[PDB]
Amino acid sequence: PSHSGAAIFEKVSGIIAINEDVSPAELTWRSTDGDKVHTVVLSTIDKLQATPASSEKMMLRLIGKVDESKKRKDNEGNEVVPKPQRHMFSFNNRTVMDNIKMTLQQIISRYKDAD
Amino acid sequence: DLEVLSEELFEDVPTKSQIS
Repeated sequence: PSHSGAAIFEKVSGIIAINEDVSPAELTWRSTDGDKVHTVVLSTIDKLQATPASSEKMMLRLIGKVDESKKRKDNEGNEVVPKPQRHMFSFNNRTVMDNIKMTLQQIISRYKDAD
Repeated sequence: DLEVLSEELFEDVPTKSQIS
């Protein structure tokens, strides 16, 4: 249960199921209808974002390490600076997110704790 | 279901270590 919970990915409603049996762990949002799924590497996840407790809003997200270290042009003085990739998931229950947001973090802390 | 969310009140959860 703790390693699973449904969420919204890109306006679609699917299921977010965490895999703590890996290393680094992994998140997997699969559509409810089975149209598509998004996998997440809690390790690659630059950080974990989730709606605050004071906010009835039930949503969890995982940021991704970006390559902003470059931040340069192409030739016409333009601007590239690769944008960051974060996985946003909207939960329809603070209980799911509460059970999920804890899971991810429960593992994450192990990456630093193990760092 | 046209628009009833809020991506402005989002916060970051506590995570050990800070390599920001």
